[PDB]
Amino acid sequence: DLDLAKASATDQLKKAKAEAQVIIEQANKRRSQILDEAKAEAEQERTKIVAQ
Amino acid sequence: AQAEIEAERKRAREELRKQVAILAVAGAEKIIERSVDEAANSDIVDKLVAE
Repeated sequence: DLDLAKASATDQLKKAKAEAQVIIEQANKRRSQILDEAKAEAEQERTKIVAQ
Repeated sequence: AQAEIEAERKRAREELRKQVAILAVAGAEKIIERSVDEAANSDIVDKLVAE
């Protein structure tokens, strides 16, 4: 059980780290989405302002 | 976007100014051609021969 506790500690560490990685890649994606929305709003704003 | 609109405003203003420049100077040319007198040509030449 001592070596099983060793393996448990290591597996728990790596599971927590791979669980954090999905939170991060999620933030990166949200970012990529919201910046695209901002760029598109800016583009349409330019179109209307220049047409005026 | 506003900077680009300012650039186009510059363009249009300069173009209008250049058209009025051409026509204004052509009108000045025709005026000087029709309205002239020997007492003025002699004055111009007498200003030239000064130097």
